[PDB]
Amino acid sequence: SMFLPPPECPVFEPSWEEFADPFAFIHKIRPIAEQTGICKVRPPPDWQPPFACDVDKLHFTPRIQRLNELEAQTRVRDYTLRTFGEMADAFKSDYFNMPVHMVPTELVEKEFWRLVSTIEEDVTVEYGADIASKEFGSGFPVRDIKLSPEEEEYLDSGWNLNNMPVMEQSVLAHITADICGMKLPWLYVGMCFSSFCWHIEDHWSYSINYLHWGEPKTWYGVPGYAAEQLENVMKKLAPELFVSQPDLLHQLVTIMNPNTLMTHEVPVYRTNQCAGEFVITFPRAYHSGFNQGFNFAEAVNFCTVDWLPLGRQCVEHYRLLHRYCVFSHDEMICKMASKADVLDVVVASTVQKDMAIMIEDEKALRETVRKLGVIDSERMDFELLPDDERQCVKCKTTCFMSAISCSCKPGLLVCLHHVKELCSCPPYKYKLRYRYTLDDLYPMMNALKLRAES
Ligand SMILES: O=C(O)CCC(=O)C(=O)O
Ligand SMILES: [Cl-]
Ligand SMILES: [Mn+2]
Ligand SMILES: [Mn+2]
Ligand SMILES: [Zn+2]
Ligand SMILES: [Zn+2]
Repeated sequence: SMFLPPPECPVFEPSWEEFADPFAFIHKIRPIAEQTGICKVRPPPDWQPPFACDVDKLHFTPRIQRLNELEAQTRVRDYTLRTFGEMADAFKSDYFNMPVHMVPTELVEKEFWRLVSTIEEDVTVEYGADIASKEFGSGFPVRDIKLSPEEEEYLDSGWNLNNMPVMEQSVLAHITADICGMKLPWLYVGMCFSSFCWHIEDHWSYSINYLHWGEPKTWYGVPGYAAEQLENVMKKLAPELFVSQPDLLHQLVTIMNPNTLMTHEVPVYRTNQCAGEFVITFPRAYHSGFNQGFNFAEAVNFCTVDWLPLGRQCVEHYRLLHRYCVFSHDEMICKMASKADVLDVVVASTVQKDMAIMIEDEKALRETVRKLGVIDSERMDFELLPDDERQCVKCKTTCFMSAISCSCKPGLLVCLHHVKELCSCPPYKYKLRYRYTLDDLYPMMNALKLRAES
């Protein structure tokens, strides 16, 4: 009783051949891994990217964490890496009255779930989480500073997490819009019991996480197909987390015992990620976890061709929930269309198919608003507007293909789903603002078809 650990997620040990191309590998394991939501990847024994940094010159300000199950937390003192490490080690050491490596991982796990469910315990810990900036950079080698041959071997690795976003098979690469929180790696400096709440990635993207060094990171993961089951379980136990939020910076998340999910028949898997190992999370796979002790991880989001239809589904889901978008998915698609001649041919083929759905949906939406009595129209370069100047008044979606405006409310827009929500003026006063005519769009899709050689 007390805590029954979830079954282990899949662990892959790819050969050097398999390991050579990360996207090929990820596509290969997908049938297995997408059934468990997370998986662990052990690189070949000699793939050993060198880590080097000065523990005295790296500063950061950590977040304070209270450890209470089902208590709301928002998704997003000064330490050096050395002084944080000293604090971390002493904390774990004093907690168990043992040397830190003698503490069994199964005991830290059992104790984590005891302490978050116990009202009387008020343990607080600290956790570093921040973007790769000049003040705090990637743990992988980056070009600049004269680099050693060893570092140069790893500069262009696909598994070097600085590269993987721009690998011409990450559709996020071609996005020119500002999506910094989603394109640059994040760094995580952990201590014993520091934790990450249950969540899925923005736009239901993949994530991939590398533990550079230190004590393990414990994970729990749920497959994408069970995302709404989990949400329903959580909505019942903690409805406060499901209230509408004023922006992206107000997402509410929480710690929740995997055994609670398992009791409600939600499939849950676990793993201990050790130093030198990767964890990969799949689209819409809920995950949470905690650190076993002082450690240092680096993670980044990415999007494959397999993801494109899910990305479209996600934005639709965001619309129904009135949730803010990080970028416009249609804008991403058209940007790639506009670059069809330089796209990978399998990418071009997959983009072409998403675009065909986009165009057919847009056609139907425009016919519907025309029948509502919107007649006047004018082309508009949506991509030049800051995001906050092109969100639907009603559902907060980032507009790109089209929107409705009225001179009555200067600057406001609704998407074509919410024509009735703009104002009280009759529709003949409205304008359809559109990025492309349907006649502009079909040749763009054609360029993709030619590139894909279809
Ligand atoms: O390691 C953490 O604290 C966050 C991990 C995570 O959510 C990811 O890498 O997708
Ligand atoms: Cl507690
Ligand atoms: Mn994550
Ligand atoms: Mn509605
Ligand atoms: Zn809308
Ligand atoms: Zn009006």
